[PDB]
Amino acid sequence: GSSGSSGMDMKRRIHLELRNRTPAAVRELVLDNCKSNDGKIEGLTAEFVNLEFLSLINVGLISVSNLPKLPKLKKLELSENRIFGGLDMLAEKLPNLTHLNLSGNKLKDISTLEPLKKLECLKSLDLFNCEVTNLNDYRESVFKLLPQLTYLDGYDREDQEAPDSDAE
Repeated sequence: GSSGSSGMDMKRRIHLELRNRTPAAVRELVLDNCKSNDGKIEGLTAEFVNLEFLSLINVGLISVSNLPKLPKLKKLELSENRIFGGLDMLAEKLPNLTHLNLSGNKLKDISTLEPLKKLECLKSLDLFNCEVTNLNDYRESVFKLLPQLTYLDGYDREDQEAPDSDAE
């Protein structure tokens, strides 16, 4: 056996976290830098019924469609990926999602964030280095779209930075 790397597959990186417990025993799961099946998820399963945190950063993903239902997942990190929209699949899979980090994505329009209106629980969002952040008054154009949202790019609805002791 050997440690995970930027050449390891997502199903194989999921196996490296499952070496010690069942997927139903996992609260916090990290799958960063692993390889996807051409921008679709390969190994993730609905047995993660107790998962509250998921990280899939710099895996280079393009589509959220292969996500399982995760009824406890409050926090998802999908940064440094190739995703360009389709976030209505997050609204059905993750019905009480509070934190959604989408930095470095191919998000180009406020209309890519439109299906996040469904998630009445969504409290924090990140869009650092996204094309949608080049728009005129973009930060207000996200908050007017998603009136339930409290944080955008680590700052709040009042344009003040998040606390170090909380914001989790």
